[PDB]
Amino acid sequence: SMDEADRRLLRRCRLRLVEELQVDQLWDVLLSRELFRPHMIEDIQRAGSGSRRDQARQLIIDLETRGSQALPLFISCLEDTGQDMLASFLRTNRQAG
Amino acid sequence: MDAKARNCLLQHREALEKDIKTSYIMDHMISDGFLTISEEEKVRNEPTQQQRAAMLIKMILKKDNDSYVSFYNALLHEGYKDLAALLHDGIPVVS
Repeated sequence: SMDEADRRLLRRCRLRLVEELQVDQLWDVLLSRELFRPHMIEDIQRAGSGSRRDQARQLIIDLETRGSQALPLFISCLEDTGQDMLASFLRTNRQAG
Repeated sequence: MDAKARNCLLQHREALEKDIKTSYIMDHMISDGFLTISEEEKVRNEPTQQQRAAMLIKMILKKDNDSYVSFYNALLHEGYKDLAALLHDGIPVVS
């Protein structure tokens, strides 16, 4: 479902993402937009030590399994969370086509 | 990878396994494109960090020269200075 370009993009951007992602206020948006299902959301929040980074890392890995609209849907959640620079970077990259 | 590279890894793989934490290093190697998600989960799935380190190293050993430098840069970038020092012998390019 999720194409290689988006999967590759999430891989090459691994560090920027796990360094910058703010997940605290994302939970409800990921649920509200149906990007992830309620059980996966809790799996992500409980990832590793449950640290912001571990949660952020598990989130972006699981993202590969959410279909073709996983990335643009993810970008929408980032924006409604106010994470504009991160959303901007991702958009510019996918739009660079 | 190079003989000296592969051997430098083997020569210090024990000291490495006894100290390194894989998650941050895999973030780097994933970004560099020298580690896959599946490979990453196999390593993460290991019961103890010594086995995770062991699995990572096990994987890197069958990889190209660039992966040796990716792992070396990651170690430095992550504070494993002394262990990166020990691996300097094996090929280190970049930093």
